[PDB]
Amino acid sequence: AMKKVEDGNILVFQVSMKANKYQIKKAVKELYEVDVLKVNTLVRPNGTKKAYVRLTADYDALDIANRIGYI
Amino acid sequence: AQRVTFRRRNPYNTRSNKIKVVKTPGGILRAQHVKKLATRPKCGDCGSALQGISTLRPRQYATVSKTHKTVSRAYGGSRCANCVKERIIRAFLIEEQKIVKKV
Amino acid sequence: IAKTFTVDVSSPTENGVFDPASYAKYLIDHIKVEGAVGNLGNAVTVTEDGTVVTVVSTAKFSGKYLKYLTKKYLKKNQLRDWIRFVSTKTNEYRLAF
Amino acid sequence: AREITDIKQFLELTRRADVKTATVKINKKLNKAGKPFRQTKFKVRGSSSLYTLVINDAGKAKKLIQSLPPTLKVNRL
Amino acid sequence: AAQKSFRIKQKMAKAKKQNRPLPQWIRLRTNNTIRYNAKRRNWRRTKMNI
RNA sequence: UUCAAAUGAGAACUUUGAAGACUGAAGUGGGGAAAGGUUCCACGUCAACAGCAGUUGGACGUGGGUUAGUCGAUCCUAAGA
RNA sequence: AUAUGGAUUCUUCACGGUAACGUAACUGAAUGUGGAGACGUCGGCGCGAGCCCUGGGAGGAGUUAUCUUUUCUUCUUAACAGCUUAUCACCCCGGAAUUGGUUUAUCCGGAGAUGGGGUCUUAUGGCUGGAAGAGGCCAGCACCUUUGCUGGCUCCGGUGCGCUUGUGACGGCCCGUGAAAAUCCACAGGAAGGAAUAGUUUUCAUGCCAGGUCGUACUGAUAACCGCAGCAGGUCUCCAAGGUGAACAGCCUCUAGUUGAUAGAAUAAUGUAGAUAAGGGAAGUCGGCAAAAUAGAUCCGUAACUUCGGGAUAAGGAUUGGCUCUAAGGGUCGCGAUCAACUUAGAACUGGUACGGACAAGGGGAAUCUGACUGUCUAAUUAAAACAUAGCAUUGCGAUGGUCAGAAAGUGAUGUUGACGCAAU
Ligand SMILES: [Cl-]
Ligand SMILES: [Cl-]
Ligand SMILES: [Cl-]
Ligand SMILES: [Mg+2]
Ligand SMILES: [Mg+2]
Ligand SMILES: [Mg+2]
Ligand SMILES: [Mg+2]
Ligand SMILES: [Mg+2]
Ligand SMILES: [Mg+2]
Ligand SMILES: [Mg+2]
Ligand SMILES: [Mg+2]
Ligand SMILES: [Mg+2]
Ligand SMILES: [Mg+2]
Ligand SMILES: [Mg+2]
Ligand SMILES: [Mg+2]
Ligand SMILES: [Mg+2]
Ligand SMILES: [Mg+2]
Ligand SMILES: [Mg+2]
Ligand SMILES: [Mg+2]
Ligand SMILES: [Mg+2]
Ligand SMILES: [Mg+2]
Ligand SMILES: [Mg+2]
Ligand SMILES: [Zn+2]
Repeated sequence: AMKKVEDGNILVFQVSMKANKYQIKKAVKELYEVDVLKVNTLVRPNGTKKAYVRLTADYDALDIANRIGYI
Repeated sequence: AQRVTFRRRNPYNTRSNKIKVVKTPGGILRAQHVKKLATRPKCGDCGSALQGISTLRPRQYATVSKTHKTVSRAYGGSRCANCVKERIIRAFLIEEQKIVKKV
Repeated sequence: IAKTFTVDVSSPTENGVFDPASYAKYLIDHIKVEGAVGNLGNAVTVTEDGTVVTVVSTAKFSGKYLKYLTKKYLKKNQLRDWIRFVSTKTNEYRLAF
Repeated sequence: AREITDIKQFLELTRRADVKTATVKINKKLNKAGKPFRQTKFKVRGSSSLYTLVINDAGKAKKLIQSLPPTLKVNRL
Repeated sequence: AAQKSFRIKQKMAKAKKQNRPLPQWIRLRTNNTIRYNAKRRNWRRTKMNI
């Protein structure tokens, strides 16, 4: 997941099983003050949902990731 | 000598699972799924194929222009010219005969 | 419609293990034209100047044939381990030591 | 995807208010039997389709580059 | 089985998380009698009958 | 089936190279449906299991991995319920 | 969601063509009608695609005592878009016996052939855009390294009872004539709505926004499924190279994949599996059980009997290699030129008389009992003469009915049926 942050400008999140793509996009914009290009989601084999959130070109996923605190 | 596989999860050779082998810009043979061929619209009186009407699947007629789906004449995309000709001749002759039967 | 074929033999010649005169003579007696050898009736001409080998032909000839004859001559003198027939541009070849 | 042949309709595409980029492609191609020539292809990236103008005259290709709008972004090769 | 319903996959997820040995610090508790995981399941021995 | 090297406390069985063979395109090849459910992949590791062996493994321990407006489900009706 | 451009209107809701019909567009409510969705199987023929085969040329590799202008390998083009491309069908002119046209297959013409000129469906193919910037094949340079950089070429053809597959026009067959619905379009109809200082068209072009939810790894089997298991069992389907040959047969090979099944030494008896035998030839045995013999192709020849269709590959004979030649069988162009297929027949020569040289591959005849035939059954001891079958005959019934079902019912099967039917033997 860290490679996508550095290379693909994509942030990877674990999200609620009840949330759809509309809610994930809205939550990311409000929590982090960024813009979202598209969202891809999947259900992991352990029963949790993972979302691939790609930001627009005006934003960098690397500087947002360390602003949150993880690296 | 290069062999191909289905690109969907249907493994059976049904009508909706027909394929055609093509060669890609990458230099390899790959299967291509083709849809079922369309059928020409037929005349409503004699059942013959209509001239000047595009041959498409039913839902594809909603994307093409009206000129593709009609002929500039009465009963354009419904009946052929010969059947329309018989309708006009029959309509005129019978109505004339009705007048002389009245008198 | 005569096509020109040129072979650069400077690299093996400067070492002293290759004889350009012998190579040119070998091509004269082995290029088959319209059948057997010896029918070079003003159709295939091979020249020599000590640094390059130029073959001018109007009859049936190709670069693949030229490489085929060179390899036969190369092994006849036991020189396949050091000399390789390499094409730089179209219809322009060289021997690499 | 769509090839344009008229020079007049090419110039209006470059200022259609929805075009941002264009590219110039130079191909060295041979004629029917003789020496090669320089082929220049002008591609305009529209919102829904890509328009390509192909001209085989080197002299006319130079004039079109000069008349190309400066606002439009041009990619060379 | 590649095309599976959500009910089947959800039960598959639960079985995946239960397929672990006994935590070690459990054996050190006061008055502990649990020695190993008695409900361990392996795909080669007993089927889930799901 | 054979030779050599590497690894290891330990090699007829692990790895690499060389050689000899076979499946011979209705295959011992390349994909799927039903079914199984993590067996997929990496690292660590050999008490038990692989009816010889084992440094190897579909084993053991710990983790990683399944991204769709266009592929399916979803919609339609069939025998029927 | 909506603007612009274009089109249309002061003859309000467009024009052209004799016509088939054509186009960038070129109002259409209720209601009605039609089409598409939408269909069997077999046979030969036409065409397309991929593959196979092959020539020239530009690269790389292998062999080289000798021979081999040689052996192997790379030379590719997606969805989509514009123009164009067709058997069939149709339109106009014209009016046919001295009947013509015409398919491998004999059907068509005064209900208008042949012929001349046109229109149309776009399966399909060609060119161009996509697109060489990709991918593929090589050469020359740096270099522990994050690792690249610069160069060239990627071209033009041929062939077909070939293979796989798609499709078209036809033909054979039935007491069998071989789904439904959602959904989409067209037409008929004319309710309304619209122009002159102005409106309508989102079925013409361009531009704007959004498209949720669940599945998606891997095996698919001599180890991932089911058989107590890592069991020689069982379990649906797609893709399919070269040679030999009629062949998806057997045998050998390329691509790809495996090289796994406890091993070492020795070679007694008895076994299991595979084989050969002098002379005799079923004397063996309940019984020719088992094994042997026959075997492809070409030619010659072929009985009793018969429902005339068969029997029949009846029976019984001859031939088959290699090599060098001969003859016949075509296409395309202006009697010549030129190009390209394996089919058949025949003749010399040659040999340890061998030649369907491995592989592959019918024993046959004279009669009796019995069932007509193809078909079906005792999964795990019986495949038959048993069952079924067409044919034949008998029986019941005209619906307030016959046969049968149900605890009951304002309940059911035959019956989406009607004696050329249904039901019972
Ligand atoms: Cl799964
Ligand atoms: Cl024995
Ligand atoms: Cl009888
Ligand atoms: Mg998904
Ligand atoms: Mg389906
Ligand atoms: Mg074998
Ligand atoms: Mg073999
Ligand atoms: Mg594994
Ligand atoms: Mg063991
Ligand atoms: Mg052991
Ligand atoms: Mg484990
Ligand atoms: Mg997969
Ligand atoms: Mg099992
Ligand atoms: Mg004997
Ligand atoms: Mg006896
Ligand atoms: Mg006796
Ligand atoms: Mg026997
Ligand atoms: Mg019988
Ligand atoms: Mg039969
Ligand atoms: Mg039995
Ligand atoms: Mg039996
Ligand atoms: Mg009987
Ligand atoms: Zn009609």
